[PDB]
Amino acid sequence: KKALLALALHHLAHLALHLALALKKA
Repeated sequence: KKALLALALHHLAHLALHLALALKKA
């Protein structure tokens, strides 16, 4: 898969970022 330069860690926290809103936002 074509990937770019980034932090796989934050990446998770990032997914978590929306996952957060997505979960928190009703």
